[PDB]
Amino acid sequence: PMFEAAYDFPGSGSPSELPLKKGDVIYITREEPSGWSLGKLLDGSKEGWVPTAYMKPH
Repeated sequence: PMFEAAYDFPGSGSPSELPLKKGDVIYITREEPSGWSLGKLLDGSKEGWVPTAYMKPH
């Protein structure tokens, strides 16, 4: 399903993370027991880890 970022997430921890601005709608495919979710931009141009807690239903 699709989810929208509720908070900015610069994603500076690693290159495997997906930077988001508040307002960005993305696909989420998996939510992990680490507290991280795997997201993908709607145009398929990038994917990466985002904090599950930042993402609200869209």
